[PDB]
Amino acid sequence: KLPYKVADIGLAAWGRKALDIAENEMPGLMRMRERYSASKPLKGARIAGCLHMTVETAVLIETLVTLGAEVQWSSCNIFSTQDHAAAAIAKAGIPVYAWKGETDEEYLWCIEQTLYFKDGPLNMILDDGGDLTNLIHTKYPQLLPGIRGISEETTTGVHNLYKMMANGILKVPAINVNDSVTKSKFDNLYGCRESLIDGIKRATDVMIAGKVAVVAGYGDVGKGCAQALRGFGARVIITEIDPINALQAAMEGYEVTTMDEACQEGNIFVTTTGCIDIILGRHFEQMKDDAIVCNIGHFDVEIDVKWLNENAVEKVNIKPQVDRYRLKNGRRIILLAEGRLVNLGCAMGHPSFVMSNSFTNQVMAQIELWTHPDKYPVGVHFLPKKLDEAVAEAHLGKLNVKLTKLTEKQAQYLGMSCDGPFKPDHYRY
Amino acid sequence: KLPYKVADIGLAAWGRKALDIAENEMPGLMRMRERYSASKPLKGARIAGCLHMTVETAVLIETLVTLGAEVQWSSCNIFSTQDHAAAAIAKAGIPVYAWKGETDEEYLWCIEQTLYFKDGPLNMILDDGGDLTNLIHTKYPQLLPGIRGISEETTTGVHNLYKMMANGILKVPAINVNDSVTKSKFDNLYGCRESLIDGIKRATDVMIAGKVAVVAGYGDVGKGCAQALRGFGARVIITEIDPINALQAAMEGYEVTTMDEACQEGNIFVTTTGCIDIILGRHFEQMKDDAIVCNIGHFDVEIDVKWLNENAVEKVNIKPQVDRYRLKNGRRIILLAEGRLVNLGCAMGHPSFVMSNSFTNQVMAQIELWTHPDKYPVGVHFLPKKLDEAVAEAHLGKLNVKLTKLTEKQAQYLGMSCDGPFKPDHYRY
Amino acid sequence: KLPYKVADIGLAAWGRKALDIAENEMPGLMRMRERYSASKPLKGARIAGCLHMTVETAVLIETLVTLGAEVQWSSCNIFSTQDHAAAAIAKAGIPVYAWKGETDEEYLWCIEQTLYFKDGPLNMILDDGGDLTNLIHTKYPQLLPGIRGISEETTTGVHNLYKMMANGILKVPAINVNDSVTKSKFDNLYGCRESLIDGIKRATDVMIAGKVAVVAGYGDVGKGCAQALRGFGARVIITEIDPINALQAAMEGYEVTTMDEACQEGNIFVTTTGCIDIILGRHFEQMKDDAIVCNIGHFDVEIDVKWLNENAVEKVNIKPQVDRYRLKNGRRIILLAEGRLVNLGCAMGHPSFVMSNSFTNQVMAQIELWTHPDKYPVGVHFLPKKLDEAVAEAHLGKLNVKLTKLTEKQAQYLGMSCDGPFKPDHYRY
Amino acid sequence: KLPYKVADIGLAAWGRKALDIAENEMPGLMRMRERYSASKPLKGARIAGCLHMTVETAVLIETLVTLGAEVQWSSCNIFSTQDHAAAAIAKAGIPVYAWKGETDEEYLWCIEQTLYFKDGPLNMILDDGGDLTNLIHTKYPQLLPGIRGISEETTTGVHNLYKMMANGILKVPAINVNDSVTKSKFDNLYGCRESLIDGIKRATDVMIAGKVAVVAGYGDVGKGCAQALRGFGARVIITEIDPINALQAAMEGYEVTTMDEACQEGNIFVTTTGCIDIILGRHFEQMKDDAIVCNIGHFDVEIDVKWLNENAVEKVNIKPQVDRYRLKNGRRIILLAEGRLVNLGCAMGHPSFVMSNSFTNQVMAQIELWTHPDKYPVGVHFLPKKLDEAVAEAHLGKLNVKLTKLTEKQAQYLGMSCDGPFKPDHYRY
Ligand SMILES: NC(=O)C1=CN([C@@H]2O[C@H](COP(=O)(O)OP(=O)(O)OC[C@H]3O[C@@H](n4cnc5c(N)ncnc54)[C@H](O)[C@@H]3O)[C@@H](O)[C@H]2O)C=CC1
Ligand SMILES: NC(=O)C1=CN([C@@H]2O[C@H](COP(=O)(O)OP(=O)(O)OC[C@H]3O[C@@H](n4cnc5c(N)ncnc54)[C@H](O)[C@@H]3O)[C@@H](O)[C@H]2O)C=CC1
Ligand SMILES: NC(=O)C1=CN([C@@H]2O[C@H](COP(=O)(O)OP(=O)(O)OC[C@H]3O[C@@H](n4cnc5c(N)ncnc54)[C@H](O)[C@@H]3O)[C@@H](O)[C@H]2O)C=CC1
Ligand SMILES: NC(=O)C1=CN([C@@H]2O[C@H](COP(=O)(O)OP(=O)(O)OC[C@H]3O[C@@H](n4cnc5c(N)ncnc54)[C@H](O)[C@@H]3O)[C@@H](O)[C@H]2O)C=CC1
Ligand SMILES: CNCCNC(=O)CN(CC(=O)N(C)N1Cc2ccccc2C1)c1cc(Cl)ccc1Oc1ccc(Cl)cc1
Ligand SMILES: CNCCNC(=O)CN(CC(=O)N(C)N1Cc2ccccc2C1)c1cc(Cl)ccc1Oc1ccc(Cl)cc1
Ligand SMILES: CNCCNC(=O)CN(CC(=O)N(C)N1Cc2ccccc2C1)c1cc(Cl)ccc1Oc1ccc(Cl)cc1
Ligand SMILES: CNCCNC(=O)CN(CC(=O)N(C)N1Cc2ccccc2C1)c1cc(Cl)ccc1Oc1ccc(Cl)cc1
Repeated sequence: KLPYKVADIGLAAWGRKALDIAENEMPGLMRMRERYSASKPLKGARIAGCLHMTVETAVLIETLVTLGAEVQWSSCNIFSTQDHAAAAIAKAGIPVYAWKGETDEEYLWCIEQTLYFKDGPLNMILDDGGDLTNLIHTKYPQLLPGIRGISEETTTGVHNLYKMMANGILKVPAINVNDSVTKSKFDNLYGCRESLIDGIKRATDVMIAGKVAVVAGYGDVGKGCAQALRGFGARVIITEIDPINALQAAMEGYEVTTMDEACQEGNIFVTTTGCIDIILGRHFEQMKDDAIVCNIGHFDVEIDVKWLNENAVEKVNIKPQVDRYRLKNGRRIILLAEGRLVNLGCAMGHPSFVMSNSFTNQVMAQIELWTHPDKYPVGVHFLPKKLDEAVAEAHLGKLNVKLTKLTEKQAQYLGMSCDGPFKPDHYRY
Repeated sequence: KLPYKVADIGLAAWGRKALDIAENEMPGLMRMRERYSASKPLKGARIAGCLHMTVETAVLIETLVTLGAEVQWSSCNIFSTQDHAAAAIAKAGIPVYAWKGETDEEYLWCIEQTLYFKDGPLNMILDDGGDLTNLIHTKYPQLLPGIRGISEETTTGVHNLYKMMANGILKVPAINVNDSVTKSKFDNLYGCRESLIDGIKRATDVMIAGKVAVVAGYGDVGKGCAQALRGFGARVIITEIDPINALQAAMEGYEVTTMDEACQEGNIFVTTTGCIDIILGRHFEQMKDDAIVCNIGHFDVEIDVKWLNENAVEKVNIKPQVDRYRLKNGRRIILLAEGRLVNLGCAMGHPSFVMSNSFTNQVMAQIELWTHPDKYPVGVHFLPKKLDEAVAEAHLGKLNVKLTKLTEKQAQYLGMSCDGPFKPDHYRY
Repeated sequence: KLPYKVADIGLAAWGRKALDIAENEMPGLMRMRERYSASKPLKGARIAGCLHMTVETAVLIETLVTLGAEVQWSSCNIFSTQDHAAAAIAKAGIPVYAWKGETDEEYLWCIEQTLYFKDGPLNMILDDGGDLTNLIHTKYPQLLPGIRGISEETTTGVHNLYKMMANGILKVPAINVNDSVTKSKFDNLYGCRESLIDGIKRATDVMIAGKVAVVAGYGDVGKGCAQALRGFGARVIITEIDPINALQAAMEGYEVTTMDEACQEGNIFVTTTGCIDIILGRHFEQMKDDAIVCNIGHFDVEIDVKWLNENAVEKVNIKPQVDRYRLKNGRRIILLAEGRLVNLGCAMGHPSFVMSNSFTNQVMAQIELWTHPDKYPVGVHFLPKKLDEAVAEAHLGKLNVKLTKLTEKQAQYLGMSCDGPFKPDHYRY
Repeated sequence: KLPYKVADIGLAAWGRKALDIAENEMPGLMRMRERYSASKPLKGARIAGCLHMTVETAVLIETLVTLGAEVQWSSCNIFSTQDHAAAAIAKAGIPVYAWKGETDEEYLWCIEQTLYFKDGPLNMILDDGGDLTNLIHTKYPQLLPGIRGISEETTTGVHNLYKMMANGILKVPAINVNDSVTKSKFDNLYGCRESLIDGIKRATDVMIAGKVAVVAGYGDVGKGCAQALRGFGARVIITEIDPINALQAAMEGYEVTTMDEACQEGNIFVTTTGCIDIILGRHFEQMKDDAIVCNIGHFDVEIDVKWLNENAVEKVNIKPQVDRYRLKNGRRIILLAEGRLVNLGCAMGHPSFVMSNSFTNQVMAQIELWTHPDKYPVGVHFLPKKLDEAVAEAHLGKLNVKLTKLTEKQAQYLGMSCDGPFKPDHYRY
């Protein structure tokens, strides 16, 4: 068996430098190390993880080991791996099987390499997407009884765990950190607020101010995109199907209309609905010349890119992930990342600090399941709020934020603990 | 039995004028009238309501009557009644017992005058605070079996219902709208965002820009206040005990520190915590000369006003609800609304539009319990999300927002009905 | 001759309290006292001032006396006088002739009472509007040769001084502080940014967020109004005739269209053009029901109020300075301050801090002319930039702003003085 | 004589593609072409231009040719040339001598190749920096009499012209567009507001929100930077030596303190002062670990980069224009663009729209001097306001802004022409 398997393990030094720079932007993970490198709460844990092997992820991996756990890793996407990051981890003596440009077979193979450790099979699952979880349940059920828990941080993964639980397939308790506030806020709102303009600029260097940016959807992703754009002097127009979300947009002074109407006025189009058929041929045919069109929501189903390919009389590539289509009416459309996520194809994805919040959630989930099995029956569970609060608290230091502490008299008055949780479950923040 | 009892019935024309103006700012309620006047969904209902007899409440009252319900009213606070509003309601032929400046005996007496209608006792309760709910359960248990449902819009009322239900005292199904998105956002965040500065201005007419505003708490009230203040050019400093809220404030660029520290720097102080002992004497002794101190949170437990009264060298009234205290150190503290709600004592409370969201929620709850009893066993129930969205949709027309409608293909793709609910119960917005 | 002449000199105590509260918001004037109560740079000066006798103005008056000058005063408007402020000044032993509600004759008479002092005629003119300056040049030219200077802070006054100089009528050097940055920025942008929403709220208490506010003009007044409104969640629409100003608005994300178009969409209308015929009958006839219309620009020539009076089928007064007209089409228009300045009729005018900037400019001008006659030939002169900077610097303390100081090496490098001026004359800020 | 000299003429197609895209972002220039191609206002003109041979400049060049002028070009910086842009210009048949990576001898040689045209010497100078202007006056005085005019858009160029004129060296009428509103606002404020964060992101991809950004200087660059940063959720701290600018920052709610103080708190540092010694070693020794330090002001005199090179324990290159220094205290400083302009070394410079305003100003100046020589005696002249407004109007169409036109009654009332100028020379905007 291979001790690891990466593109080029000689990229380790480069990777190490990147990690040392990333560590400063990932205080939540570092705070965990500072608090648990001694008590080692993950001692005895054999964590098989399936998550984009990136620099940020590497910091997550080394955080787990510092907490006393045995860790074997694989990416959860065949292109997400940053080889110098994978090398660094491999070089550190941690079994990592990942590299940019894997084939479906290799991808599957990589996840299988992480199943058995030096002294036995995994006993913990840290997933992102559910692949690792499905592989075990479908192909290696013999290992389920030996697995103490599963932590999942994606919508897909959680949706999948629910179907499994609904079908009596799930055999391991799973903690969903996708819906924790610290995870969702950063992964959806803040993360995208930081990268949208970044992806659009690197792709076109266009001036934002003075332009009409139509943002389909006003959820967390949409909210952050709208906020970012507004911050640059763009007149943001929102489209929405949810009356509640629409009202929120209206209360911020954003015009809320339909795509069918806005397509005639927007200079920049951003989709964040997570729904199909947002921008279509009839919308394209109405757009102003050189209207920039991009998606930051769901994979590539929001924009009808196929229509552009089948109807444009021209298709000129300006630069990677930036294409300029000319339409039969003579107007050109500038499509980014080929209809895929603009912040991935035209930028570097989420900032490290954002990833720190998501991963510090994975760590919390891992510690919670590993040390409190007795508390979790097979099924999908939300991350305890006190743990979600612990994540945010772990990031306050870096922000040099002085958190106030309730006096015993105040806690009694409020009917809560000095250490929380400070909010009821239904609280929306 | 008096057909009603109001200060001076001759204020009806004035009240009627105020309501007419208010209606245009309360589309949610007007939408209900346009959509239900013909079908009379509240036909047969004998609704007893205990809610501040204001102009806004008046519009809610008449909306209930338009929907076919019989109505008898009383204010839920001895000072909250706007006589002209009550006068208009009384002249319209609706039994209303409320006037500004009631006594405790009169207050109780007013609620009692609403329990019995011309042709029988009430069968529906619309409450704000749980007074009416308690009065009946404790003093009129005999009337409980003929009451179909209860709707409550306040935190106190809801908590109360919970204790009741917990102890087996609750005998009528109740719907909590206090926690609905449309109600909470407008009642907490948007509402205060519109009035905070309005109150401070009327009280002092001071220049906001350039001042350091310390806002204790970053919940919805804090968020709304910090936003309002920042919009005016004031540097906002946040204090918080919850790491999640503190992190959110930090993400918006607000310095988050402790009051013990900010008290030496703030020009304006605003408490929105809902907790006691926020601004104490040790903070006062540190404040800059003429610091403006106000509470827009919990009644009067946030600011230690008692300390001021017992430690200041002077307590000079500047104008109603505005007091300038002089301390031993020679500096003066400008206290607003005597440490009570600044937007109530120094302003006109929540804008009509805000109240519309709260009250339209009430109408929804009333219609739900009256038409679908079968769906509500005795207990505290959250307003179904589909109705919360309907409250929001009802306000989109005035804002002239054009909501998008999912196509069957999109709805099927999204796994939701074209008419909602569009979000899961845990969605935080 | 009367030693003074005010409405009720028994309002002095009340006035004194107001001044003591205002003093904290007028650091620039107080800084002058702290720096010149000893050297008394105005010693020998007999300043006749014609400026709205308000609390803020009172602080200006007492600042001049502290600087060693003899001062006699009159308002520059028959309604601007705040009697308790006038009393305080009278009670202090300073000849003040003003009171709210003067007649044209009394108004004229009041200015004449300030011309001769205990030991001779005035020798300095501190004007606001030019009346005092015209009275002397037209009716008392015999006094011109004995007058050493004139300071003017209004557009009208300065425009007038230019005509006088163009016609060889001006006989005294005049310093124009209307165009100083500290004066203009506060008097136009900041001042109106602070009061617009204040005037609109006190008049209607309407919710700003979610509304479309059309702001005619994007100069300093327009800029501040737009900024204020945007800060509340209103979708601001701008109208402009200047391509440069319009472009600025577009760069901030504001839609810029014509009134002819916006009148169909605005909920709130604010005029700041300083031009006639902004909102007309054809605009009114297109407005949404209860559209709020107000002017914060020029006196009362921007809105065609006369049309409303001559064409409305109804005119209902909601409260002072707030009228609701009903049009033949059935829609109602809510007009504020009868077409006049909304921040004057529905609010308390400019905040004290704003007035502090304008007046600290008058003081600077007064000191400059009185002590440096040799530097000013008859004619209109701009306030030296170093003096304009001195005004801003005088307000930094209150703001607890730590201004950096150029090192000798930096000054030489920049080719400027450690003490300024720091900017060339054409610099726009 | 070479018809031109560019890196690789085979990059023309690429350059042509970039220009086509750029044109849509440079309406000002395209407006000139549409409005003047037929009348050829620059007919007979032999224009020699020395301006960064960029894609944006290319559009300016072709605009000049469309207006009937002959053109020969050279870059005004040995590194600013974008070869593909120069290739397109060369292929279009325009003599252009520029390529990235020139030497000092080549640079000089390139400007010389533009002085003589096929049928005679130049008669018009379009300069950016004053190089071309100096070269001719000092090395080619014989060509001076046949040169009708000069247009300069940089501060250095303008100051230079002033010294020249002062010393009697200037022999050709020159128009300064550096101080026009459209040029200055876009070149200083808007330009940097669009690129600052873009540069910081490409260099570090760091999370802006939650960070403390210290911006030294609050001029237009500082204003734009502070705005951009604040829009991203960063708490902005301002340092200033000018009390007026400092007061403006305070009015927008920015804490204004000294670098000596803020150096201990900033996560990001941005210098925009145009002054030397802003960030010194004593500041560095105080900064938080991994503080990002960058200059977007004056070339490289603002940050003491020499101190870093001589005092750091390490100087590790992270990527081009991004260096991580490690200090004796063990902390690291992330320096961008080696202390030079961050938006140039870590971004793509000013957006095309911004450059359009600068270059459209150039066209205006060229047309003015060529068609109205009689109006310009030898000397430095400001671009007439009416033309500055025309530059702005030329960009309103793309923004799809609908400017309002004064009626004769309004114009007569305002005392101005329906076509402007709409503002006096001292108006600051
Ligand atoms: N690019 C990135 O880095 C990230 C992408 N995402 C993805 O973005 C998508 C949305 O994410 P969130 O904002 O968190 O979800 P959300 O549920 O908060 O927001 C989606 C919003 O789009 C609206 N919407 C749906 N169909 C619409 C339509 N047809 N027209 C107009 N509006 C419509 C919904 O009412 C909803 O409010 C998801 O697919 C999510 O997985 C999430 C985080 C980051
Ligand atoms: N004035 C008005 O018109 C309104 C007043 N309220 C009242 O305002 C209060 C708070 O309401 P929301 O903002 O909705 O609640 P919330 O729970 O959203 O906000 C309260 C926040 O204060 C923070 N906090 C508590 N103790 C603190 C302390 N000692 N120091 C610093 N921060 C502290 C908490 O972490 C919490 O995030 C309640 O009492 C509520 O009933 C609510 C709506 C309107
Ligand atoms: N209410 C108050 O407390 C104050 C009132 N003002 C008054 O407000 C007015 C304007 O003041 P500023 O903003 O300082 O002047 P400004 O000259 O900076 O602004 C006027 C703007 O209105 C635009 N404009 C003119 N006619 C227009 C039209 N017909 N349609 C659309 N836009 C048009 C102009 O292009 C100009 O940019 C003046 O009359 C001034 O005296 C000034 C300060 C305070
Ligand atoms: N990076 C780019 O793309 C651009 C760079 N610039 C350059 O940026 C610099 C400044 O330009 P602007 O903002 O237009 O000038 P400005 O004069 O408007 O701003 C400079 C400001 O820095 C302040 N300042 C000077 N020394 C200071 C010190 N020692 N400490 C704190 N503050 C100090 C001044 O009071 C002044 O307000 C110039 O060198 C200019 O040429 C201009 C446009 C674009
Ligand atoms: C270099 N820093 C990389 C940080 N990113 C990661 O570690 C893993 N991430 C997360 C991420 O950055 N984003 C933007 N996600 C959040 C999300 C939620 C829901 C649906 C889609 C997405 C996309 C991630 C996710 C996906 Cl689908 C694909 C690649 C990913 O990693 C990289 C790797 C290299 C680069 Cl140059 C950029 C990104
Ligand atoms: C004149 N417009 C009146 C609109 N207001 C109403 O109808 C009833 N309201 C609601 C309200 O305006 N606010 C600000 N609430 C929301 C809230 C939630 C939780 C705790 C405290 C509060 C205070 C309300 C509530 C309370 Cl406790 C006391 C009085 C009230 O009415 C008035 C009546 C007259 C005037 Cl001049 C102003 C207000
Ligand atoms: C109570 N604080 C009063 C502060 N105000 C003053 O001292 C004198 N001011 C200045 C002022 O507040 N504004 C808003 N100006 C600026 C301006 C510039 C150009 C054209 C019109 C205006 C109106 C002023 C000007 C005019 Cl025209 C009429 C009255 C004035 O005083 C008062 C007096 C009482 C009250 Cl309750 C409010 C205001
Ligand atoms: C690719 N887009 C290029 C647009 N830029 C240009 O055309 C010429 N510009 C202007 C510019 O973009 N900026 C940011 N200036 C404005 C300014 C004013 C005062 C002092 C310094 C500066 C820097 C410009 C100026 C200078 Cl000093 C050096 C290079 C320049 O061009 C490029 C060329 C290639 C690239 Cl990849 C980026 C920029």
